[PDB]
Amino acid sequence: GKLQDSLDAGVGNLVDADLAKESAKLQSLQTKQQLGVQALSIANQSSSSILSLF
Amino acid sequence: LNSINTNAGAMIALQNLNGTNSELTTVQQRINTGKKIASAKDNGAIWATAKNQS
Amino acid sequence: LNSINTNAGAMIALQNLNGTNSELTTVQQRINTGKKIASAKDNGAIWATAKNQS
Repeated sequence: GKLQDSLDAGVGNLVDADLAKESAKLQSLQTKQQLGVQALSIANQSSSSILSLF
Repeated sequence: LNSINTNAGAMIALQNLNGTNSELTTVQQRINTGKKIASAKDNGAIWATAKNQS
Repeated sequence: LNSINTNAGAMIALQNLNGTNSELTTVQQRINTGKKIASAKDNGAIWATAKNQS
């Protein structure tokens, strides 16, 4: 019984994530995605400035 | 390790609780029988000597 | 510093939280087993001394 518990704990150490880190990584990546959408939206409009010259 | 799949502390606590349960059952037997060696499992050699003497 | 990719304060808070959980688990095991030295990991010298004496 003790050996089975030790093997299960080893598997858990081997595959399981430290979810407290992703609790912050998730918000960081959501804000990063928002900034990326704004940056792409700004970059898309470079051609609009051409109309003003005519 | 803030894993949600593995809980090693619960495993250790369960092992300790099981040991306490086994000790309590042994004392229950030793009380209701009045014998510290009531069977061959408790101590085979002394139980054999006691059977022969009886 | 206003980084989007890193968060040092979260790292420090996580280290402090892990220390608190380690102390709490030590207290859990100590209350459950009833001994402040229940294994060679707790303190090898007095553990071996008490094992031989017992």
